[PDB]
Amino acid sequence: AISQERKNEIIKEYRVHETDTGSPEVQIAVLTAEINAVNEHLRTHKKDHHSRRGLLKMVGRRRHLLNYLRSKDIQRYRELIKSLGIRR
Amino acid sequence: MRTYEVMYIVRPNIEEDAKKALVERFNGILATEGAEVLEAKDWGKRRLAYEINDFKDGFYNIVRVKSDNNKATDEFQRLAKISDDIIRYMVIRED
Amino acid sequence: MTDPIADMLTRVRNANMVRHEKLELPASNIKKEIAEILKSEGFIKNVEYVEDDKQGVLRLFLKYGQNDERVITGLKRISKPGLRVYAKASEMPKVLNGLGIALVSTSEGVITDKEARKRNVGGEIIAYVW
RNA sequence: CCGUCGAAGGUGGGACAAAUGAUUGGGGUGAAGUCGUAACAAGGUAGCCGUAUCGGAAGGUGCGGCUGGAU
RNA sequence: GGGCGUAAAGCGCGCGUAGGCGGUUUUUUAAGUCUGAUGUGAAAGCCCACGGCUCAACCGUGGAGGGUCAUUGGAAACUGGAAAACUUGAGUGCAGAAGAGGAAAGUGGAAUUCCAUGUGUAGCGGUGAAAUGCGCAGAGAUAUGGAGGAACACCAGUGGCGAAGGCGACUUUCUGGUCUGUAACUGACGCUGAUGUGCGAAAGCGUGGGGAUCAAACAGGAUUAGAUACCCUGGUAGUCCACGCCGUAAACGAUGAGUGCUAAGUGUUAGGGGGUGCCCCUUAGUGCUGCAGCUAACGCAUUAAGCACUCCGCCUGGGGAGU
RNA sequence: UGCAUUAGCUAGUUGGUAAGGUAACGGCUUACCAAGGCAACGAUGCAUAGCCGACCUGAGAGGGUGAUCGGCCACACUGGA
Repeated sequence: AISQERKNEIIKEYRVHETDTGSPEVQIAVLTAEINAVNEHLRTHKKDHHSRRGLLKMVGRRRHLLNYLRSKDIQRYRELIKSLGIRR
Repeated sequence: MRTYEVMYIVRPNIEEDAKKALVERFNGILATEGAEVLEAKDWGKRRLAYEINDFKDGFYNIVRVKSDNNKATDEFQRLAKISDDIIRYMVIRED
Repeated sequence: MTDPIADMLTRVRNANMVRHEKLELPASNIKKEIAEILKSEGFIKNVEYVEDDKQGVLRLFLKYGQNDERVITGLKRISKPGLRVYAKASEMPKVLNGLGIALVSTSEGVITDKEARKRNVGGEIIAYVW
């Protein structure tokens, strides 16, 4: 999808001083952008069915990260919804 | 992932106005859904070591185009065969 | 790890068949006295003390005879996760009337079956590693 | 006196049941009286799956499949 | 007291979350294993005894007596669900080579038919024994030539195969995409898988077009104590292209399913190092090579059904019944 | 009790408070109140049976679980006020 330095501005401004990836709020944000980044490739490539399930698996792994966000995060749960473009 | 080095040559007799619209279409199929290129150039008056189709000149505009969707070096190859706009191109798969 | 003593039961048994003096059972937080509960008699011989770091690996130090004679004729699993075999004041078993030590833990930590009926409790013996 | 509700009934169409004739089938039967190797070895055509077909009982000239072929 | 193979057992369904269930280090505030209010603790209840009827029904013991009615409030480094963190082995496939994911093809020249005019008149379609075909008022044979088809012999390879699925008279398209030695990039590990799109040789489906050396049937030719068969033949259909669509298989050789390890490899099409291909190259897309242990046996083992990782799962009256 | 040879059901379904009067609050009606919501807990259909204290039972692991004889729950040609 987006290049390492072409989508590192989101992490840096949303992560703590560490300059690295793997954070639950960083992974969810970097995965949501990937879906929107591969959204243009989901149009033309609609005849194929070996990548449509791939996004579902990506959302499935994101569920676990979102499950920890519903644990004890109230202000950190709406921070990745009012800033980006999603539901809830 | 799959980088491509396209070195296409334009016709020796083409107006700059049409040349701008000619490179616009080539760059449009190269910088489609993300450019991710290195640096663009614009070679002018020069002589080629090898001769192809016994021409007189030929404008140059070879630019590195790294891709991951593998759709930048697609139409380009077909453009330098069907239509009479490109003569000598390139198809390097080296990173 | 899905089963606590998963490799533990597939180690000593396999080491008692191929005659393995030193064993390498993945030590855990309760995989210490559960694999050395027969240190009183001689079934699993004995060991100095589980020495490693944050659940690394624990040995069993098995011993055999002159022509490699195994005292244990294959060890099977009985008290595992899920079900609970709590022996209360119902009925305590008996065979040779005292010999080795088993799995009877209450509030005294790791005790033998000699006073098992005296305490009238039957739990699972466990211990931490280092 | 206007009214309020009630059983009960005429029954409305349907389902439901049971015989009845005519039927269309089962599930064997009257024991090779009706015809025949309908298949298995190297089974006058060497072996065998779904099918257009498909018989008083018995299959194959098509349709794609088969070594499960011997000296 | 059931298999994940002959038994009682291969979902062809390759692409997907039924919350049934599939390592994530450390780490948590106490889901938890064994202690705690006990008075009550009774009973056509097995009452520890308790009453005799000879063969029958002769009934008091609530504390004993269980058939009570102390089992933590509790000791967290831990079924499926993990924040700080890096890794290659897999992601596109990081560098590879044959794939051109794919040639339908005009000038084309080689044909069963008429005829210009020829292997041009016995030449061919032509039989387990069994060939039918080419005027009777006027009649084929193809070295050719004035013709080809569904146009095309060789580059179509134990190819890359990504799902049952490998391309042309050279020839062009990169179309997700799958792989062995290698990790550039964040980091985090399941069920041939609930979306089995109902994909799915085959006759039938959107056969546009289709029927020609031909070829079921049909003229037939043939036996011996037995064969309209089949064989071949003039001879309709029968086989053919984009255009909702089209579905059983020897999809599984009757043979689908996450294991490894106590012999070596790991080929294929042809591409690769340690550095010269002499020592190395674990192995996968693919062909799999037997030994510990099972299975009643048969048989699974560098890709067991021993034993540590998923839902599944099949035999139930033989039957009847696939009706 | 299950249906494969049926796979769904409640709408004042789900909760709101006020006209009364009985062993009682009162979605009883009271003013008004939702969309596919309820429901898998097959609610909603059936099956229909008087319920229990009991006697055989695998050796125990499994499994049965009512003739007795008493409690209760019924019924009194058929309904109805």
